[PDB]
Amino acid sequence: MSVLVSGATGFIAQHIVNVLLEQNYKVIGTVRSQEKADKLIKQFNNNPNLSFEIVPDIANLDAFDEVFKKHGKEIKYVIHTASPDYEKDLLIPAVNGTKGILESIKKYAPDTVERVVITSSFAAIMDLNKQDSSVIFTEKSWNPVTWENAQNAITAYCGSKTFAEKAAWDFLKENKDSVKFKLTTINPVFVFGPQLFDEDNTSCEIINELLHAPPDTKVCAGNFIDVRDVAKAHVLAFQKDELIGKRLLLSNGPFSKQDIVNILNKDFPQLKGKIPPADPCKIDNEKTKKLLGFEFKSFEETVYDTVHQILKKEGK
Repeated sequence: MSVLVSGATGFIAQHIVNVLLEQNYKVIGTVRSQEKADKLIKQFNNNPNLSFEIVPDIANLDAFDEVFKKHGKEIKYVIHTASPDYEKDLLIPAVNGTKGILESIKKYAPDTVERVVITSSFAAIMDLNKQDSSVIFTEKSWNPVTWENAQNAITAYCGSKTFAEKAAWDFLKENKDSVKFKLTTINPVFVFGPQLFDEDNTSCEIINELLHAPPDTKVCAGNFIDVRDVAKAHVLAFQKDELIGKRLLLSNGPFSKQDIVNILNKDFPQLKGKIPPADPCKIDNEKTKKLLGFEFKSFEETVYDTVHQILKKEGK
């Protein structure tokens, strides 16, 4: 049947839609405007298996009500990727962005939706105050920040992401006999990779910054995951039964900016001499890798595809 993809304009969500159309799924995406919908319709070459509903503000808890009033009989899988005084402008909006679509499911399609896949984040896993060499974050690690502590300019974003995921798990806890669906969350780190459409910013800006940096520019910035890997995991999350109830930590290891510079220098020979020169908190997500069962893209691959697309836009 039909798959609902929230926020289909997203860097990840467009790839999710491409993967679902790859497998001949019927896809209903939600975007913030009619212009966005028509743009995406054109870019996917008028595929009759793809349609869109307009949901402008997912800070409204009733945002997805019309979607499930119209298509509640056909939506079998839901992939929720969209996301919207720190308590009144970030925290409560995030909790609501999680709870609203689930309330709509509970209202209008409680026995049709079988799987819900929610894009969370590594920010809901890491502990900012433990960034100690013996601490390893796994899929079961949770960000311990409290509601009161999440209202400062350091703990606001990670706190809102954390409580947004907690809200989904709590909804499933308190609504076992009102809904049928099972829940899986996707928790990515820094997401690199190419845009689905050349014609079209993200954290890839980092790469874009070093691709254009003068050679005199001074050079572990975190962990990386390719956007196509995140998209593929989103679909396996509703297809495979061993992914039921799992938090899938999407990461493929640490990276530095010098790694980006080295890839740029050796794989794009036109840039050597025009860019900085070459030079010859831990995560354990082996469980996510085993459960997913496929090999992630390496840092070299994701950087190469990002840079190749950027240089193709520039006529280089």
